[PDB]
Amino acid sequence: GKSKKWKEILKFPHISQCEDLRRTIDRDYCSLCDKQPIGRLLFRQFCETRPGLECYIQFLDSVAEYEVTPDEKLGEKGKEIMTKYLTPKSPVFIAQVGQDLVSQTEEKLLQKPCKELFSACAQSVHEYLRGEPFHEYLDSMFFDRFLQWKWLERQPVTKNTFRQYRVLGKGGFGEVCACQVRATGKMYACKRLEKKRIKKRKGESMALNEKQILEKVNSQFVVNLAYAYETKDALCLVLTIMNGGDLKFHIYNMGNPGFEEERALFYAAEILCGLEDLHRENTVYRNLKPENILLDDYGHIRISDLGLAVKIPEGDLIRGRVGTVGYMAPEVLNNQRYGLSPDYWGLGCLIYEMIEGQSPFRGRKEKVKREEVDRRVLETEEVYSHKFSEEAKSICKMLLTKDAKQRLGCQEEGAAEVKRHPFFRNMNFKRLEAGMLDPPFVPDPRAVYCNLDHTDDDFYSKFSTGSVSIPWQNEMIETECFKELNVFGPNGTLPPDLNRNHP
Ligand SMILES: Cc1[nH]c(/C=C2\C(=O)N=C3CC=C(C(=O)N[C@H](C)c4ccc(F)cc4)C=C32)c(C)c1NC(=O)c1ccco1
Repeated sequence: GKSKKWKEILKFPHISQCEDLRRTIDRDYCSLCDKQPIGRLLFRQFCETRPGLECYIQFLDSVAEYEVTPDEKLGEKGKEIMTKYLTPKSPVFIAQVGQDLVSQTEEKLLQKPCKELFSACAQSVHEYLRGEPFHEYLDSMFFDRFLQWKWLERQPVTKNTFRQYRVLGKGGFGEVCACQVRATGKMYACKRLEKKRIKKRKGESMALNEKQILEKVNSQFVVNLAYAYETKDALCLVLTIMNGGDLKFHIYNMGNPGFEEERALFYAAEILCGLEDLHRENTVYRNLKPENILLDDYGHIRISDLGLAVKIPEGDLIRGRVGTVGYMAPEVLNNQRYGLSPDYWGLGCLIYEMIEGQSPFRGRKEKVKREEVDRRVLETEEVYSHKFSEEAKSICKMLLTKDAKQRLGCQEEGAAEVKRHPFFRNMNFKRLEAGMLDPPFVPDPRAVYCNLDHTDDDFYSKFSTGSVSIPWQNEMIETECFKELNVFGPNGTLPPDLNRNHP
């Protein structure tokens, strides 16, 4: 449901308007041709016009397909890629991989199919495209078209950019609504934070820290920030909409209470990936409880409520007795210097609670004081039942290690150590990261699973930074605004908006 004149709102500016962008955007290959979705598509499209570059894009696609193929179907897919791209007789043969590398992948196959068989090749292909082909693209009409898309991306964002609907959720500093971009029709979840409630409460550094954390991370398993704008009365955060309910509701109201181990395996895998993406920015979550794990329309989960998250300086630790009773690691309850370890304790709490249907230190039918819940977390060893496989008991016992030094995933290796745990032995993380594994529960679409100071003006400028690059470009592609607007001249000629002669 796009606006009536959405083609006028996203109307491409004349290429002459982007000269300032041309001389400020860093010409980074990985950023302009891979990370940024629209730049990626435009660079691919530029390679579509060259017969030599074409075969290199098709191969990377075929390797991406190879990485997610089942194990019993690797050798089949591997031989296909070989006899189509890496055969010197082929029509779409890759010539920029040395003859002493095509030979190696032929041996690798003879040995045994490995899911990274073409990793060496793919890297050589990128080693070639980052050179000449990339610098030719920079002087092509497709990079000028990219500058036009960046220009639109940079445009200011106000309340009139969105269409507010219904108040779906509440909390602290404000409420959570559901908004829609008028020009594209994509649904989001506004997080209206009332300004008066932030000044009176002197928590401006907490709201800015949450926005910066939300924008810096992009993950399929954490709520993403798309826009940050100020409105006269509140400071809004536009986040991923999640309409499938939260994990607490599904554990207890839809559960046994609890899930089958296999079903909990799926959610734990996605949660673990969410934590790994957060930890890549050395950011600790500290708020892992079932009601913060939300489900989307398809049944996948994202981590939500990053208001308790903080960015840990590399090589440093932090203090903070924060979180929810029952979901605080011992090092947090003791108010010690900790790192990312609280999140792996939380992950243990979640896996246990999903399988067993209750918290590892508080029975569902038990009524105990906050103090006794902490004593158990610090002294009592949790007990397991026949709902847990030996592998499930293991990973939970290791993640619930009282000593953060011996806790799983809390070594220099990080989330990788948790992904090898026998509990995930039947989990293909590559296919999960690529969205190829069907969720165990698909929500029904029609479901309802539920003052004039200047220092304030300086705090609003650092917050209301506008649209977020990657989410915005993804919004354009998903809504098919990119497909419809990204048109050129007939027979590969310059369109008017890209011709500097007549503006
Ligand atoms: C559209 C919609 N959006 C949300 C909330 C979210 C969403 O999507 N994505 C995030 C990210 C992050 C948060 C978050 O910070 N939460 C904490 C506590 C918080 C903090 C401060 C506040 F002022 C308020 C809340 C919330 C959300 C919900 C729950 C729904 N509707 C349903 O799920 C639903 C449909 C039918 C039956 O139920």
